[PDB]
Amino acid sequence: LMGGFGLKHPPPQIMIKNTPVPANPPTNFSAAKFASFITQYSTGQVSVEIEWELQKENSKRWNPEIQYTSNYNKSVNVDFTVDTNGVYSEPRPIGTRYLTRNL
Amino acid sequence: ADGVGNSSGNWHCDSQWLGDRVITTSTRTWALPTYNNHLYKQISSQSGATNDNHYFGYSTPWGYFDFNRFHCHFSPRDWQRLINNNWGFRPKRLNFKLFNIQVK
Ligand SMILES: Nc1ncnc2c1ncn2[C@H]1C[C@H](O)[C@@H](COP(=O)(O)O)O1
Repeated sequence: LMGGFGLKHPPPQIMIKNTPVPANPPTNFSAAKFASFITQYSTGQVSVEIEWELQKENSKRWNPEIQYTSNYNKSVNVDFTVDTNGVYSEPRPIGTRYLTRNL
Repeated sequence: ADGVGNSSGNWHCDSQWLGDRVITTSTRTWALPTYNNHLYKQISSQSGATNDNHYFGYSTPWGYFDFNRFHCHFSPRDWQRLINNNWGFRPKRLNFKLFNIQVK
């Protein structure tokens, strides 16, 4: 009901964590659990490649259909673009429904 | 080789997009009168016209077909597809037909 594709077997969950690295243990055995860990984090790269199937417009409609277009008028910032401070921004939500079909 | 009671062609107006190329067809109905009583006549600018507007020529009984305008071959929607999705287009080959002639 928010939108999209209901799936019984959706793309799986990818889980990740940093393996614990203990700090120096005591020199006499104690069965208590370690609260002492080396503070660390990890970084890396992630790629996602999805293959989307398309359904083409077959319409016989004579007159021009609405399309999603960028405003021609000048502006301080360009839409869907970084600003002077490097911050990416999306000015408006874009739905997918423009082309028209008959019932 | 048909005769009076057999149509010599069919009506094809459609456009089809192959995605490398587009093939646009236009079928129309026309009427040809009899121009200037079957006569070749010379025509020339009337004296008193400005120097720049003088001309001399010939008018013929013949008519002619010209599709040279774009919208002949493209509907406004087919035109929208082209100009929106494409950096360039050029014509490759054309095919022309006259059929279902009637003389009244
Ligand atoms: N989002 C979504 N996910 C899964 N199943 C759905 C969904 N929406 C509707 N349905 C069900 C009920 C439809 O009549 C049928 C169409 O399946 P068809 O493939 O068109 O034959 O599938």
